Amino acid sequence: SNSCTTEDRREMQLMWANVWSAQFTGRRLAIAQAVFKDLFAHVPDAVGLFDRVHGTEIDSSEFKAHCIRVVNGLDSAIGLLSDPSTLNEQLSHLATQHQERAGVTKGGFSAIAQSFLRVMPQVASCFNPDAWSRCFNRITNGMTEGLAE
Amino acid sequence: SNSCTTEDRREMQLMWANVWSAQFTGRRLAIAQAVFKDLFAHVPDAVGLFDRVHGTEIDSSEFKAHCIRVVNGLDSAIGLLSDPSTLNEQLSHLATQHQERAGVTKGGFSAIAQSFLRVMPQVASCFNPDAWSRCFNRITNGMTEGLAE
Amino acid sequence: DCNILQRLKVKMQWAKAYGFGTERAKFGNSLWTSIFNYAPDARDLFKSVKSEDMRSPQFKAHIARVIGGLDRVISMFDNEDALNADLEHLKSQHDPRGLDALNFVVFGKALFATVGGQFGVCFDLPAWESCYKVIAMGITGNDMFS
Amino acid sequence: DCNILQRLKVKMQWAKAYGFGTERAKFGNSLWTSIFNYAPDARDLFKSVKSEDMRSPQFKAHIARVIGGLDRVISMFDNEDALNADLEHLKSQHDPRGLDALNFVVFGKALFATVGGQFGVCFDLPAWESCYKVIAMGITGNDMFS
Amino acid sequence: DCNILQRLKVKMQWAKAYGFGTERAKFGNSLWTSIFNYAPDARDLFKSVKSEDMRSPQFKAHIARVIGGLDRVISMFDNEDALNADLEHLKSQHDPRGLDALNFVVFGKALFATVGGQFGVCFDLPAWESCYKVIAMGITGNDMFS
Amino acid sequence: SECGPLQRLKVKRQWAEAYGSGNGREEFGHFIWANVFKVAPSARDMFKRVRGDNIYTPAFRAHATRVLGGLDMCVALLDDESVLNTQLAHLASQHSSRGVSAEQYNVVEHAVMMGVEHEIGQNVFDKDAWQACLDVITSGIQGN
Amino acid sequence: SECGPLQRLKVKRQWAEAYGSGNGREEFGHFIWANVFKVAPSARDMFKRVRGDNIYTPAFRAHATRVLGGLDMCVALLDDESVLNTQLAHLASQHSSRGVSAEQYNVVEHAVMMGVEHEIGQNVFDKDAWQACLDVITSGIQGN
Amino acid sequence: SECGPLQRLKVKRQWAEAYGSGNGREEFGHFIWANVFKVAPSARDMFKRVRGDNIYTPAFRAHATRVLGGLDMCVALLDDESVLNTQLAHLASQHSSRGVSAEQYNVVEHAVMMGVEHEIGQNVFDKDAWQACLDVITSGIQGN
Amino acid sequence: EFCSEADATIVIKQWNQIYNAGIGAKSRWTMGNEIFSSLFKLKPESEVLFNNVNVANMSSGAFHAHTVRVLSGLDMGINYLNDAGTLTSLTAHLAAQHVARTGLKAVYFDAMGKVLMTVLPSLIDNFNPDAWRNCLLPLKNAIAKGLP
Amino acid sequence: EFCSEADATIVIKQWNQIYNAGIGAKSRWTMGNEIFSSLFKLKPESEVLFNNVNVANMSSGAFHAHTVRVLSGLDMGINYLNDAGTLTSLTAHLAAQHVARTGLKAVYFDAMGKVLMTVLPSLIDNFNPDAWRNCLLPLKNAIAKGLP
Ligand code: HEM
Ligand code: HEM
Ligand code: HEM
Ligand code: HEM
Ligand code: HEM
Ligand code: HEM
Ligand code: HEM
Ligand code: HEM
Ligand code: HEM
Ligand code: HEM
Ligand SMILES: *[C@@H]1O[C@H](CO[C@@H]2O[C@@H](C)[C@@H](O)[C@@H](O)[C@@H]2O)[C@@H](O)[C@H](O)[C@H]1NC(C)=O
Ligand SMILES: *[C@@H]1O[C@H](CO[C@@H]2O[C@@H](C)[C@@H](O)[C@@H](O)[C@@H]2O)[C@@H](O)[C@H](O)[C@H]1NC(C)=O
Ligand SMILES: [Ca+2]
Ligand SMILES: [Ca+2]
Ligand SMILES: [Ca+2]
Repeated sequence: SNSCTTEDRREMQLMWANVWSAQFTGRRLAIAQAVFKDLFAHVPDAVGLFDRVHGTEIDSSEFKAHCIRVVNGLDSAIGLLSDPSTLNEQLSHLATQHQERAGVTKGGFSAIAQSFLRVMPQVASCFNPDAWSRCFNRITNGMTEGLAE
Repeated sequence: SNSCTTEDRREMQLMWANVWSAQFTGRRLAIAQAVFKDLFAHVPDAVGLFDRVHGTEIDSSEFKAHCIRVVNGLDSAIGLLSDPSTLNEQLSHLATQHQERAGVTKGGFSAIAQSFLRVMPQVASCFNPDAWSRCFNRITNGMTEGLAE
Repeated sequence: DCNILQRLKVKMQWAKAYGFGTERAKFGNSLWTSIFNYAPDARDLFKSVKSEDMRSPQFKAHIARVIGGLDRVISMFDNEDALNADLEHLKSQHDPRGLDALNFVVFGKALFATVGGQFGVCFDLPAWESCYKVIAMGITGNDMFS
Repeated sequence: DCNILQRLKVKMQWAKAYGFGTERAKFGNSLWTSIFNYAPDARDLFKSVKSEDMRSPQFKAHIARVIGGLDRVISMFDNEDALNADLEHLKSQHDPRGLDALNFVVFGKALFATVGGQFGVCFDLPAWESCYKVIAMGITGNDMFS
Repeated sequence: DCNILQRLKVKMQWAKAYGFGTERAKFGNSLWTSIFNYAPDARDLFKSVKSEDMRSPQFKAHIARVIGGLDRVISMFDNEDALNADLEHLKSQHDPRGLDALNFVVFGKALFATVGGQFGVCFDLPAWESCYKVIAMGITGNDMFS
Repeated sequence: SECGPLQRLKVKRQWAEAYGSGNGREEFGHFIWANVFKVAPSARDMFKRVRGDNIYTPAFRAHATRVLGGLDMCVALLDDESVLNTQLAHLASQHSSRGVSAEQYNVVEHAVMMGVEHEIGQNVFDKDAWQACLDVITSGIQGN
Repeated sequence: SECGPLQRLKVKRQWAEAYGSGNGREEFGHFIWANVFKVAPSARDMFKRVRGDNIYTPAFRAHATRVLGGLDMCVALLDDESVLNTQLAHLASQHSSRGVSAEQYNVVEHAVMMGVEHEIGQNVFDKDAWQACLDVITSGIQGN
Repeated sequence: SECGPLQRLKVKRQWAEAYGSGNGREEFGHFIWANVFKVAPSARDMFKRVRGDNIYTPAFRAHATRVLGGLDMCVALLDDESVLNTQLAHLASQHSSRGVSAEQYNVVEHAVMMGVEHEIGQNVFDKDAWQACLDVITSGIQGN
Repeated sequence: EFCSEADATIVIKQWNQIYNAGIGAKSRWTMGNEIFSSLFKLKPESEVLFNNVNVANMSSGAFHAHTVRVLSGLDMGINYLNDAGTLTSLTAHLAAQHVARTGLKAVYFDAMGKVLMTVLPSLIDNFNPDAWRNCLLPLKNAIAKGLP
Repeated sequence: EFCSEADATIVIKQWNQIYNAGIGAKSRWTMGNEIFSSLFKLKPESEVLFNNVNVANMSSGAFHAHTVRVLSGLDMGINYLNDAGTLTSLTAHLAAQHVARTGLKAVYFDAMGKVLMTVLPSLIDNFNPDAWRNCLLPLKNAIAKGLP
């Protein structure tokens, strides 16, 4: 099955904690910037969705702060995999934050899913792409409930 | 000796917890109703002492609530066997509650003691009648301090 | 017999011997191993659930349904209306199978041995004999269980 | 009917449940606790061995005499001549006491709950019921154990 | 000798070697086993407390009284008025028994060996020799304990 | 929120966990009443006969035992409306000559709730179920 | 005291210890917000949309998650003034239409401080470093 | 209640248990003074020289050490009236130029009592013995 | 098939919180009545399928015994989540019992799943909707296998 | 005889809270003076029995040593509760010492028991009046055996 199991949840949190920097943004920023670099290269029209946060300038202070926000959001969801009742509430809040921004669709989330799958093995030790994707998709499924394809 | 020892106290609390229902009155009521049935059969004039709680109608709401009160009182005393200082205070409060209701005597408590000794083995597993009675009498001794024989 | 005190006692001892999880299947296997050891002829009555292999999923499923039936019936010991309705329901299912009521006597003795062996020396055999009669009478209607 | 195979099974399960050393006294205390819990009025029949206090040396001595009687009778299950001689000797000790034979039915059930509770789920209740009848018939002579 | 510092030191080491509960009786048995091993003739002086059997309740009671007497006297080391009053009390009890004061020397050496063996290498033998002299002088009045 | 059938079942199980069999009942009752008199120190005067000045005494600990026993009977009767209302009327008569305010019943409500949560954990405490069902209990003790 | 470079390093390490990886974050956030609404019960009305009436609900627990995540981003950025001020401006806009008083920011400050100390121990809690650096954070959220 | 000979013995043993040998003295003193300044925040100004603003500092922790040491000397002297009154007069002169109110001595009394109970347990804490004997101590420090 | 061992362990533990051999039958049918009352509010045309067990009176012994039977079957499936072979045969038997009843649509079981996902958190401490979804959905589909 | 092993363990532990080899003698006679002052208030005619140890001045060394002797005997009996054989001989010795004193009535020991039951909870954490009653009453009767 493709369900994000309890076992898969434990594996994703290990894959994430082994790479998370709890005190400094050096690791978080490098992970996030590399993901959006990958996303923009594969979806060139995705850069326009981030005009308010200087998507064209990945090293700007505005996009660095956006990257930390996205990484903070993913950190919160991965940790809340242990408490899915609260996770469902948090994923709804993230859904509305992405909701009805014209070009923000389910296709963009499938693209960034492949972005993480290419970035994570370069930074994470013992990366399990199967278990990561089953729970990453579980998270993005809640984030894109009311989005177009 | 006939003293309710620490060992006897542990045995009575096991005999009681094995039969106590912590969430529903189904067990408590059946135990209590069976005891007063036994008491009334053996002491027919004891039914008149419970006119205010519908002693003649053991299935009435008034007597069901009385049975739960008595069982609650016995539960409190059995648990307070572990702290006899507080037990002495609680048994005094129970004594005054039974005090100088004309027909409430030490003989009625000896009768209900035999009622429990016949009811408990039918509902309790591993019932120890020796240890039960030594601590049941310890409890009733405090309840009947200022009562007539 | 089987008064309200015996019904509560049987309810407590059953819950202890029955357990949770996989111990439930182990209890059920011991019950049916004893039934087929007490009366090996009864095994041929359960070819429809593949009793020729007692670890097959088909017979394990039958075991689960039967002990699940005991659990729900015992749980309704305190409500006559629901108990008798379910016992009538079990009777309508067993009647077309033309079962010799003597095997319900075998069932009870295998149940007593299994519950008592799991629960320990404080097993109340007279209470279990009395209250099992109520169950077998409801399912079979045979005067052997009065 | 208590055939020779049932007699062998009962001897086997008795030896395991009875045990060695202080396990025998513990087994005996459980048996008589169950007897007096199954029939509280039977306790008054044993004033001569101080049944008021089951921890007294007088009653613990009676417990040891009874289970010693059970042990020796069960061991003689395979020899009709020796077994029936001892059952008649036991009958001569119990007859003058004018005992209600129904208490020997209560005794049997407490024995089953104790041996089965100690031995486990493979306890053979039908074999014990059939072979205890032989013992109760020998001691009481009452045809309710026929 | 036996100044206030030595009295406090003796008080601490005694409390440690003396202990609580049944270790108190074990300490007392070692003390009196050593007394009778150091001077086997002293054993005949305690026939009134059945010293011929040192595990008898009579001699165990004597042991308890003696070490209880040591405990209370040591506890009063810091109060001269109470200490001397109790030592006078012990003297009035021992005087009619016509005891050779040399056995109070034996007692002290058995006490030192028992306390020191229980307390360990930090046992303060000079403090115990000095302060035991105060005790034996109060009980006997003999100039041998000056 | 309402004290429906599902809420009554939940409050029953959580109460049984917090109330326990007897070992932790002393600490349970102490935590509750230390909270009551801290929030409402003016309430201690009503408990002169049971040493409300000193909740560490055996006299008050026995009163705390009776209060928690009264709660136990109500919680155990939440699924039996007929007998529950009868027992609530008994508790009503036991408080009728004492002038307990509705504000004071709410203070004990919050203390029992903090006590139950402290015993079973914030992780599982169902505040809505407890508030609604305690409202049913206290409003019945107030003759309402 | 001032939130200098050494204080920022200390607050970072102590926060990482108290905030943790995720297991204790629910209890951490519950302790903080139970303190907030106890000191300032009038503040619950601002949290109607996230069930400020019941901090045990999944709805409020997710809000507590977002607040602690916001603190985590600020603490992690304390050594990066340029990006820190940008993120503080984002938090400022997230609170601009809500009328949060300076007194209320101080109430949450003290609750976060009690929460961190409760998690890592009074033995090591650096009150001066935490007060000075939280002042830097909240004054930036207040558009100051 | 009165601070009689039996109460003095009980307070001595319970204090020795709560005060201990030295390992738990830091936490013991922190619990007490966190309670003092929470109940009476206006009292911190009297402790400017010992950093009453921050009870986590080594400066205040050393003041807490001196206070608990003063309590230890009084408790250890409860069975020696002559020397106790002399030591109480010394503590009196140590507070004479500071204007400590009788209400403030009661606040520290309650904090020491909560601190002792928190250390040894509500199960054994003798409130009557502690209140009566602390009254003897503080009334002597107040020159009474 | 079905769900993982760790997910099943969570479902089994949380289910045994509110249902076991020690729970009184009154609590059983109280839950049973709440579940079926909620089912009839979602799919009102399904209430007629229970006329044979006196659904017209959900306080009758007949309907009480029905919900006890239903929850016992649900309890049986839950406790065999880590025995995929037996659970397959158990759900196949339950499926045949429901297929042979004219009028049962597969969407009635979809509605039953939503009722359970709504009622259970009101009863269970720390209800895990993910572990329950991973285990109950294959359970539901296996029992609803064959219905139109 | 006497009391059970679990009751004796409670009495011994609670007694060692307030009395052991490490307790100073001042604390001993403070307890001793409280006990005998309470005894003389209950039975004032018993105070004369202690003239030989200067009861006229309960601060004297003679009377201080008396109460130390009395509490040591009580400590000795308590610490031998689990040794019924020795405790019997110990109480027989104490009984003979009190029988040979003209004027001692058995009710003076009854009053002493009530004094102990009153004073000890003021000194002991979680005083257990049941365990103490079960152990001290046979102790009292054994020491008072023979008195009129
Ligand atoms: C796991 C994947 C993702 C996570 C955790 C995530 C999380 C976040 C967060 C936390 C914010 C900040 C919202 C706020 O603070 O107001 C945000 C903003 C945003 N996200 Fe995502 N996001 C993800 C994927 C995506 C994808 C794939 C797209 C588009 C294809 C997208 C488009 C946006 C946009 C347009 C914004 C608005 C930025 C702004 O102007 O502030 N996100 N996201
Ligand atoms: C262990 C044995 C017993 C216990 C624990 C017990 C306990 C109680 C309790 C808790 C109450 C409720 C008082 C109140 O809420 O105001 C009560 C009432 C009463 N009890 Fe007992 N009781 C026992 C035995 C007896 C016996 C043997 C008798 C008489 C022979 C008796 C006579 C009464 C009467 C007359 C009432 C008054 C009922 C009413 O009108 O409310 N009790 N008892
Ligand atoms: C208290 C005793 C018993 C109980 C509670 C019980 C209960 C049950 C239950 C729940 C079923 C499954 C009904 C279904 O869902 O289709 C069943 C089926 C059956 N039972 Fe019983 N049973 C008992 C005793 C017996 C005995 C003693 C026999 C025969 C000696 C027997 C023979 C059968 C047979 C042949 C089936 C059908 C198996 C199949 O599905 O092919 N039962 N019983
Ligand atoms: C069923 C198997 C039983 C066995 C093997 C058995 C065995 C014995 C034995 C060996 C003795 C000692 C005889 C002697 O040495 O004087 C004895 C005594 C006695 N038995 Fe049984 N017994 C059984 C059942 C019963 C029952 C069911 C009762 C009554 C309910 C009973 C009543 C007595 C009595 C009253 C005594 C006299 C005890 C005395 O005063 O010494 N027996 N039994
Ligand atoms: C520091 C050393 C000693 C102490 C504290 C001590 C204390 C005691 C005590 C408390 C008693 C019991 C008094 C009573 O209650 O009747 C006693 C009795 C006695 N003591 Fe000592 N003793 C000591 C050394 C000795 C020695 C060295 C001897 C002889 C070599 C001795 C010979 C006796 C005898 C014969 C009795 C009487 C035993 C009886 O009751 O028949 N004691 N002593
Ligand atoms: C909220 C649930 C409450 C329950 C279950 C409860 C239960 C009880 C019970 C069982 C008693 C014993 C009555 C007797 O034996 O005579 C009692 C006594 C009492 N209760 Fe309550 N009570 C509650 C609320 C309150 C509140 C809120 C107050 C005051 C703020 C209060 C004040 C008292 C007083 C003054 C007594 C008499 C104490 C005495 O015996 O002197 N009760 N309560
Ligand atoms: C002191 C540091 C604080 C931080 C790090 C913080 C962080 C946050 C964050 C990240 C959000 C989510 C915004 C969104 O997703 O739309 C939020 C929402 C909110 N915060 Fe704060 N906050 C702080 C202080 C406060 C204070 C002191 C108050 C009021 C006393 C407050 C009241 C609110 C309210 C009312 C919301 C909106 C809740 C809703 O979604 O309905 N915040 N905060
Ligand atoms: C109740 C028992 C108290 C004890 C045992 C106690 C003990 C002490 C001791 C030993 C010192 C050190 C004095 C020195 O070395 O100069 C001290 C200082 C002080 N105490 Fe207390 N005290 C008590 C109550 C209080 C209270 C209630 C207050 C105020 C609310 C207070 C305020 C102060 C102040 C202001 C100082 C001077 C701090 C400094 O050195 O700047 N004391 N106390
Ligand atoms: C997890 C969900 C369900 C489980 C575990 C379950 C299980 C059961 C069981 C064990 C029986 C009794 C079979 C027998 O002994 O004869 C039954 C009967 C029945 N079920 Fe289900 N069922 C579920 C859902 C549903 C749903 C959603 C419907 C919708 C209509 C439904 C309709 C029926 C009907 C009509 C009966 C027969 C009633 C009668 O006896 O007259 N079931 N079910
Ligand atoms: C638990 C209670 C008691 C204990 C353990 C106890 C024990 C003792 C002991 C050890 C002695 C010293 C014997 C010796 O060394 O010569 C003594 C003396 C004495 N006792 Fe007791 N006793 C108790 C109660 C009483 C009571 C209630 C009285 C009431 C009058 C009493 C009257 C006396 C007297 C008059 C003396 C002799 C005083 C003297 O030396 O002049 N005792 N007792
Ligand atoms: C519905 O059923 C309620 C339950 O009573 C029990 O079941 C009924 C069917 C009868 O068998 C009755 O003897 C049982 O005690 C009834 O109390 C209720 O009156 C019924 N409601 C209606 C409208 O008939
Ligand atoms: C009572 O005794 C008090 C204690 O003093 C000590 O004992 C007395 C008997 C003398 O031996 C003395 O030397 C000891 O220091 C005395 O302080 C007190 O004055 C005495 N009271 C009366 C009224 O005489
Ligand atoms: Ca309310
Ligand atoms: Ca601030
Ligand atoms: Ca004061």
